Amino acid sequence: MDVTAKYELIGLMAYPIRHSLSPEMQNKALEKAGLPFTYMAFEVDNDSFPGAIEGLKALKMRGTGVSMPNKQLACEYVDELTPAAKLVGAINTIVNDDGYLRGYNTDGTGHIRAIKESGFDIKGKTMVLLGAGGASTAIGAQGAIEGLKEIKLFNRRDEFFDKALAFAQRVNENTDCVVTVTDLADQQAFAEALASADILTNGTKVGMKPLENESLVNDISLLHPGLLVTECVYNPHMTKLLQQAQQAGCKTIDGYGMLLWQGAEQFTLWTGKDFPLEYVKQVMGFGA
Amino acid sequence: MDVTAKYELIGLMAYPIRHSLSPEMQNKALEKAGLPFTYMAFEVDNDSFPGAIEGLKALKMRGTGVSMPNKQLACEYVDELTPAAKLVGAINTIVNDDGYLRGYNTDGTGHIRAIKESGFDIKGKTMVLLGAGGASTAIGAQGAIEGLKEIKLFNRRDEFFDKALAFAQRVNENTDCVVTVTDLADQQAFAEALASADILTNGTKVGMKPLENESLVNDISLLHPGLLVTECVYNPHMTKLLQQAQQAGCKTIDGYGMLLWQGAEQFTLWTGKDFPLEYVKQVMGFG
Ligand SMILES: NC(=O)c1ccc[n+]([C@@H]2O[C@H](COP(=O)([O-])OP(=O)(O)OC[C@H]3O[C@@H](n4cnc5c(N)ncnc54)[C@H](O)[C@@H]3O)[C@@H](O)[C@H]2O)c1
Ligand SMILES: NC(=O)c1ccc[n+]([C@@H]2O[C@H](COP(=O)([O-])OP(=O)(O)OC[C@H]3O[C@@H](n4cnc5c(N)ncnc54)[C@H](O)[C@@H]3O)[C@@H](O)[C@H]2O)c1
Repeated sequence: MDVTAKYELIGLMAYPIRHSLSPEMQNKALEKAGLPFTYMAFEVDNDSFPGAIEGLKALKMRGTGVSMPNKQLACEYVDELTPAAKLVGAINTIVNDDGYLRGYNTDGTGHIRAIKESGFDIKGKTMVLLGAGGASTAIGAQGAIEGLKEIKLFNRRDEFFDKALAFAQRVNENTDCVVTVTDLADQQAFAEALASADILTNGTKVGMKPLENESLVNDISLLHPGLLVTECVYNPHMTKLLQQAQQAGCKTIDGYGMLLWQGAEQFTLWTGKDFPLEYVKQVMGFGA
Repeated sequence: MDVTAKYELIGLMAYPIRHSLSPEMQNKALEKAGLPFTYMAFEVDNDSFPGAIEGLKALKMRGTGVSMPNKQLACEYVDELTPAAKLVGAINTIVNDDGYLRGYNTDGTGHIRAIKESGFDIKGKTMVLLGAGGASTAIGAQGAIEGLKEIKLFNRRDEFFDKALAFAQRVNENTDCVVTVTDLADQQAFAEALASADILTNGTKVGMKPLENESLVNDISLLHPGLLVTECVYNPHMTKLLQQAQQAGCKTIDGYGMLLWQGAEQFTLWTGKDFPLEYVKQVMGFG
């Protein structure tokens, strides 16, 4: 890349982040399209976040990605939030449209976009959502807003159970999608849920390093063919869940899929251009 | 350049700016040394400057360059200024050291460096400074600090005249150099100086488009060989001042040399490294 006075800046505000891959990925996509943008990472926490936004505006940055621990706080500094973001209550993308700041959660749109790109239609379907954190909430919010008939959220009795309930409330009160929350301990309600589910989505940490050798699904007999299973965990690339999904004839979507489309969604929001997904997938070494 | 999450930001706050060459020049130099920094220009004016400084600190930028029209205002937003910066009253460089901002004016140090680099010792010498703008003021303050004998400043009857007056006072009260503000209209008193001068420095817009074929020097007469003629205008690389210069046999220092050294200084202030000046010169075609 050759940066000149013409280039505008796109940030990523989080902490820690100096070891983030996003900058390399977006800058590779940007250079490929020969666009006058540069994507950079800045160490920002809740204390400096306010001033960083003030910077975003004064310096006229095109926008910035947002990650831990500013995801929720960020909602307070934009001028407008999308419906899905309002349900999630957290954003990972900000777009500065000439001083007017728009907040987005591309984790939700990217996951669903990955689904649709596979030829799958979520309209009127049923999803078994594992989790209630940022990934799950974002997936579910977007999913509801895109047509899901019902979401059967399952979450253990931890610090996320109450968030689940509220999420269920917000979604039910502002969408035509019906959301229910069930304790992941009620193994009976789970099996039946999965049997009636068109999509099984894992938004939990389960399956991710170092606790890779584990899956929230007891036995492969719980899954059925035709069923679509999506994994948020992309580390390992092949979780246990995804491994079982194959041993059941289930179609699937891995973590890299959500990652690339999540990044593609931001790319388009900032440049208005399509994402060179294939190229980026290849250059970042995700194909193997 | 391959920007990653490890690169730190170095900006340029000014407006207009999207057509500046500092970015490429600084980014060519940085990539040349494989340094984890990226120089970027931001369209910022007096109104956005306060917010821009908040970003500089909050985003933890390594620093930023400052140009029109934020040079003067920038002094009010730093924690510490250099003696020259205080005399000049404006800065073009800001360095952020873990939250503390230091202001510098490399225009002066840069122009003086170019002088010294040609084998000239400004100490105890007389200079005829044309203009009182950002350039002239920077060169003068720095030149004074570095031993200049006296500064005979010449500026027309515009708003800068008063600026010249105020500038003369500041220097004459904090340096051993003696400055005098003379009306560029007194064509007579201009000879009395240009005659007994060691160096003639132009920091006015004359010489630069749309004032190309113009010069504050009526006849080659007033100028002879050996005389040092420094030109700040670099737009028309060969200003009418140079024509008369490289025709009267007076060694000169074009705006390219000043530009390169003023940039070298900022580079080093930010990265702590030596500026690949020769490399940049060639790549930027300044050669
Ligand atoms: N592919 C992508 O682009 C992408 C994007 C975002 C997050 N992720 C991944 O998704 C996962 C979730 O991230 P998050 O931000 O939503 O996390 P979070 O901490 O906000 O949520 C963790 C969730 O998982 C559940 N959970 C964790 N351990 C559990 C266990 N042992 N048993 C039952 N439930 C458990 C919790 O109840 C909670 O709802 C992470 O592995 C993350 O790396 C991937
Ligand atoms: N070498 C470098 O890196 C460098 C740095 C800064 C400025 N410059 C150049 O130097 C010039 C001056 O820049 P500045 O920032 O000092 O400008 P400024 O606006 O601050 O000052 C303009 C000066 O020129 C004088 N002037 C303008 N028209 C005049 C005229 N017709 N007759 C007599 N005097 C006249 C004014 O009195 C004033 O003192 C510009 O052309 C600029 O491109 C070069």
